Amino acid sequence: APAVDTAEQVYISSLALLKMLKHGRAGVPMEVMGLMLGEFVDDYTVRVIDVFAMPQSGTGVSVEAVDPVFQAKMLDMLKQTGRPEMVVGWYHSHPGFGCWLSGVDINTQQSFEALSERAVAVVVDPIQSVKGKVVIDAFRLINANMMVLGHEPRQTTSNLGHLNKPSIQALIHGLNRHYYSITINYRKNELEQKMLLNLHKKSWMEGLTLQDYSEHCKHNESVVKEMLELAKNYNKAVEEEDKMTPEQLAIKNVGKQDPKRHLEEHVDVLMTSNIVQCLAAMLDTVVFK
Amino acid sequence: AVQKVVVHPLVLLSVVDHFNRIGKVGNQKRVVGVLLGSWQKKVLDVSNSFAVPFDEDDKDDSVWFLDHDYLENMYGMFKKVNARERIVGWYHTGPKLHKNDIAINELMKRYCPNSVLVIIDVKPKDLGLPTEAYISVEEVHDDGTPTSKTFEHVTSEIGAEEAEEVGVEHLLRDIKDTTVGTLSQRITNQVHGLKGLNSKLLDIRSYLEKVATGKLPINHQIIYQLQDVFNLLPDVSLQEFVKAFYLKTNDQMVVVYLASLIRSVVALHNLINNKIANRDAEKKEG
Amino acid sequence: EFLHAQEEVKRIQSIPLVIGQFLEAVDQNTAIVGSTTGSNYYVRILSTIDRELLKPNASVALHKHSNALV
Amino acid sequence: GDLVGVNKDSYLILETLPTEYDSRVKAMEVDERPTEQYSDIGGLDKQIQELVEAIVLPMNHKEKFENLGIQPPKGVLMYGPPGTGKTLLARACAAQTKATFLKLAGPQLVQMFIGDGAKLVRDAFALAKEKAPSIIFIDELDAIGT
Amino acid sequence: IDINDVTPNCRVALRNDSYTLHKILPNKVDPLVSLMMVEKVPDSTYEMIGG
Ligand SMILES: Nc1ncnc2c1ncn2[C@@H]1O[C@H](COP(=O)(O)OP(=O)(O)OP(=O)(O)O)[C@@H](O)[C@H]1O
Ligand SMILES: [Mg+2]
Ligand SMILES: [Zn+2]
Repeated sequence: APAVDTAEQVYISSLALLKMLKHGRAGVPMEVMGLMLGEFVDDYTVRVIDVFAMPQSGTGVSVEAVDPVFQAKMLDMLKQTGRPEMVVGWYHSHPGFGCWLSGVDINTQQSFEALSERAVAVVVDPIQSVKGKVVIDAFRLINANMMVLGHEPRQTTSNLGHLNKPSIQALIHGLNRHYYSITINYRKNELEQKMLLNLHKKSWMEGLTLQDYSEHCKHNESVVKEMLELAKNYNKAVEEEDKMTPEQLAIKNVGKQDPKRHLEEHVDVLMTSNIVQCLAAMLDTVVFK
Repeated sequence: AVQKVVVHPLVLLSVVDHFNRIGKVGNQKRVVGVLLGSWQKKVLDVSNSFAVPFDEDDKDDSVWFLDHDYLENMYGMFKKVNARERIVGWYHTGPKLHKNDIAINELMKRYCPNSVLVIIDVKPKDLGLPTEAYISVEEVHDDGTPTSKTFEHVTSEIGAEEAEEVGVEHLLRDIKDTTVGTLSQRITNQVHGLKGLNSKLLDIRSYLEKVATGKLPINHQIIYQLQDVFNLLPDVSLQEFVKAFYLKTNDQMVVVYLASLIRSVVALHNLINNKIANRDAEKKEG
Repeated sequence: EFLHAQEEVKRIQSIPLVIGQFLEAVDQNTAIVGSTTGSNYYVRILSTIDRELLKPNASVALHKHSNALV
Repeated sequence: GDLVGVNKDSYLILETLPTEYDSRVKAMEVDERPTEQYSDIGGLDKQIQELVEAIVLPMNHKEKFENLGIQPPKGVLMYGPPGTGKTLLARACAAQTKATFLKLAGPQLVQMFIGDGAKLVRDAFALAKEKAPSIIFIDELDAIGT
Repeated sequence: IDINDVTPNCRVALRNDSYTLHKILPNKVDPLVSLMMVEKVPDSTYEMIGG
């Protein structure tokens, strides 16, 4: 009895994640879908390299949405460019709903699984995955005939609880009962991170620009005024030094206030801004004549 | 004219994929593709791309083939997937332009008149900005010189729309620098700037040497612009500025001094509070 | 990590943000704010937020999806 | 004002939806004016002749009405203590003057379904424009006249 | 949670998705009938009340 060891990973290339997130936000009010191109490198790893959007259609995210003419032609044309990958799965967004598969989605997944027993299905909520977090869980139908044996039929391994724990907002929509998640791991490699690092990279000119002194003097004057009032409290807070259980005094007056947090916290800002500005000032005086 | 060609992160991450697709087996030079994107007032937005079978020969530098039907059919599919994209130019990862660029650009002019070619130096990972955007202009060169095709330059800048931005930020998530900067990173921002300004000035010197040694044609234009930069220098030695610099340097030191003192009194107060803490616990142990 | 951590927390106060009224307080780092949506929600309180500006009518902002006082 | 069909998610107008004045609206075109012949309404004569001056006559002999310049008042409110028979002479001008008589009693124009009576109103005049000389009669106008 | 603590008219909090009770929460007093509770004692003392 073959089994998807929990160690099994669905490798998502740096390309796919941007393209899958892009498609999801493209039609965010509605639901988008497309086939994912990859290889079943072995039992314990389902590698997805590229994804190509299957055009939005009124059916929604269902078997019917998979236009055989569009897919047969697109695959044929991607084979010439140098991407002879096989259809490894399908993905569809879920405008804010979560990372779960509904009844209709399950029927799709069962279809894809018909062609290969490892066709992984993913989600990609473009509304929740709005910050550093990317809500994209992979899923493979756990055939209902394996209720006699162990669901999530894993074997020797120990990465089942790692990288995630069963999310509650999904466990309710059928997990370890009809669909199980597969650990998602991104195959970012050098020569791809470096090109993405340019997204917010500054430039040579930056770092030598001296800020502007009119708002710098105002800023220096502003912060020094604010720190001054914070010293007044520091004097009152210390000069009080009330000893009625001072260890308890230091814990009954914690509100992110005078003593230190609004203290030198500003010193670092004030001193970092000046030192960098000054050093820029003197470097320019040397470099530029 | 196109003021800017903002290349989204996804394109340079598909081109990298496109270079790897082929170079891995069919070792070859630049990989050519089509660049889709939405227009703006004047800033062309590059939002996606795809590959086009392109084969070239080092002989005659005009035995090439950029497939037409593949370009036509591909876009036929993509306008179905997303309709805000129109063909807007091409990309090739060969760092140095070829003699075939003009002729091929004329082709892509058949699909978008204001076609901009964006050279993505996929192989290099260096000072930065791995995109260089070019247009096609045919002018009489005002100043009495032969006419020709030539590629004019258009300012390139790499930006990100919201969706790709979220993916990219997580995609690094292991080498991203703190946005606050802090003293450590701010200073490195300047050793980095000095290295560039030298590097840019050294490219200028080599070219000036080339024109000086004749190996290159005196542009007669942009050549004196470099002369413009050479007059825009500050001349700091001026007394009236020398006084005004010490005042602001002195204006700041009195703030770093006040900053320094506060951090010192806080330091001593923290040792006195701590000296009491361990001592009091010292006696209290008995 | 600390600077990333603060930045990541600072990301929680990103825009968009639903608006709700600070009905009451249950304890430190928690709240009973009631969203403008029409439903009252038991949410969490961001530490950086000041428990002195949470007056029991305050029109505080709640995270759109996670719906937590931010 | 057009009632179009739009996508439940995108909210893009897909298809203009025909009105056809629903079915109720055309139902209020009762053709069985009970024949409240002015021999059946009594005592209210000067009232009877007066409406025949502002209706029937204005609608029937409009050619002379056009030359005179005497614009015939489009409406006439029927006020008076209950039991005077206002709905009755109304039929009298309704029946013994022909016309279509789309009676739209105000009480019916109170529907808890948002934007229905208003649609019933604009349509009623819309249903009114389609047909030949008629009278749009609204009884108990207090129901929406409040 | 011990069910003995769930008296009628409590203000338990229910989880976001599975609707399970997981806290009793402070009891609900109308927003206007709660400002009526003196939180700040005034500053008029008996020694200022003569006669
Ligand atoms: N002039 C009349 N001759 C004969 N019957 C009359 C006359 N006026 C009213 N009636 C009778 O009075 C009754 C009331 O009908 P109708 O609805 O017309 O009264 P109404 O005064 O219009 O009522 P309301 O003003 O409360 O709507 C009917 O039986 C009607 O025939
Ligand atoms: Mg009546
Ligand atoms: Zn779905």
